[PDB]
Amino acid sequence: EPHRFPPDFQWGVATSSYQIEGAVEADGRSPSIWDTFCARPGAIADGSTGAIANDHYHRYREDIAIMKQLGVNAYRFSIAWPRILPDGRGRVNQAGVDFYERLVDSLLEQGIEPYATLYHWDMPQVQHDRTPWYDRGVVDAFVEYTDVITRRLSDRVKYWMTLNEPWVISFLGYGAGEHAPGLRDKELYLRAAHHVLLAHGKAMPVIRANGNAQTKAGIVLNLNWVNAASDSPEDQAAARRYDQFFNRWFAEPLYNGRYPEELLEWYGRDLVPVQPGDFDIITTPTDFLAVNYYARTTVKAGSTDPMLQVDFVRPPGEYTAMDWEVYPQGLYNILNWLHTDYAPPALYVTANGAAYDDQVSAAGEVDDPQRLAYLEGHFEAAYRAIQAGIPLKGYFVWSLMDNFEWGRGFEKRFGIVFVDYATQQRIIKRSGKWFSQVTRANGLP
Ligand SMILES: O=[N+]([O-])c1ccc(O[C@@H]2O[C@H](CO)[C@@H](O)[C@H](O)[C@H]2O)cc1
Ligand SMILES: O=[N+]([O-])c1ccc(O[C@@H]2O[C@H](CO)[C@@H](O)[C@H](O)[C@H]2O)cc1
Repeated sequence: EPHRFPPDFQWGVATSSYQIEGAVEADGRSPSIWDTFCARPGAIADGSTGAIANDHYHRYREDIAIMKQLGVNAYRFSIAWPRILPDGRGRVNQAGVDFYERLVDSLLEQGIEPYATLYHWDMPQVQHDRTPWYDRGVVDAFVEYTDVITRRLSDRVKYWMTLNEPWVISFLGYGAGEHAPGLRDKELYLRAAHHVLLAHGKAMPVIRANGNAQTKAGIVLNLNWVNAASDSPEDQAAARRYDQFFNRWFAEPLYNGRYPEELLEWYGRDLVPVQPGDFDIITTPTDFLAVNYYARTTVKAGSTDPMLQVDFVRPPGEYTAMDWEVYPQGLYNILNWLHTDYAPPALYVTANGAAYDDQVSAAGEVDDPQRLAYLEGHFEAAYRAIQAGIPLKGYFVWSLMDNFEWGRGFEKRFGIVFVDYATQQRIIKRSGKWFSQVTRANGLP
């Protein structure tokens, strides 16, 4: 009774432009908000930057050959706005566009389907200098970028994601000051959450317009399974407030043309710069919803978080090196909520994986039994999802290989493939050799 997935199921791995590329000055690429952010003392746990990362710019062919070994039929990557429009708007940089053409051409000729994320956090600094995410002019700036690169590649690229993890882009970048540009203000975060949604909305008909009937496009939300520490009244209020903050702040606008009522009031409705016609734009029909899932979050009333007044409770169980609770059930539940609340015609897991302190054995091998366990569990939760009649068409592991993990630097390795930063050597981990059996059996033995 082998648990096998639908025939045309998309098995993938996922990267982002700044996390893998390096060659940060190469071929007229301009500094991104992250290139400048990495300079800030205490911003990156290990004091590193994305200047070299995985050197995937000069080494993409090797990586595609490793992907062919992994046996995937799809690859999720982000395009770097800094390479395509270095000045933010205006002159297209052909050298920049040249790279993504060589990358997509290399992918298609190995029969790997490209999934192009338009924006994975790496705005050109010169552009941010004019239109931060909290300034409404960003919407036009993003759409122009989208138009350029979707004109160049939509012949060869059918699947487009608009923006990766609005909640991250807005709260981590402007809310908690933990990501580029690293500002920390309730209003700034909300304006940014709203202009990200608006930007996703206006970019949709520009993607379809540059494509054909075969063109498919959607947003990427990160969603956590939220849980109340107790069935008490003001704890269920903390969980509900935190669920609305993370999950429902982006979902509700996208499908029901509205922010959650309780949290919108809690904040002050005036802080959110909603102009007339915005909800028409944000609700623009999409082909799929893409989902990043990592962990469960159990919540009580408290003051750890000044803004939401919540504390986090850690239930007894399995934790990754990231201090993220391992809870595959969470993935089945998130998919099922989305299925029943919003009825998206397709779902994708565009990112799921786990960081563990890897070690190269004397044999030059990487034995990561804990990552292997993590992925099996979530693959299982994804299989149980399909058997309930949830239209999950694909699954991309985060990540193909160890990379720049943002504020945690190179210390947190997510790859099913090890990278020795000393030599740039790729070693397929045990979890990778196993993933190679899964993709080719199109299921779990
Ligand atoms: O899917 N996402 O975007 C996501 C990923 C990892 C997350 O991390 C969780 O967050 C909580 C608050 O920090 C922790 O208390 C909890 O133990 C951890 O599992 C939470 C959410
Ligand atoms: O605050 N959180 O819960 C959170 C933070 C960053 C997140 O990041 C996601 O997952 C990976 C790291 O977790 C990234 O490497 C990747 O760029 C992104 O899609 C996802 C969630």
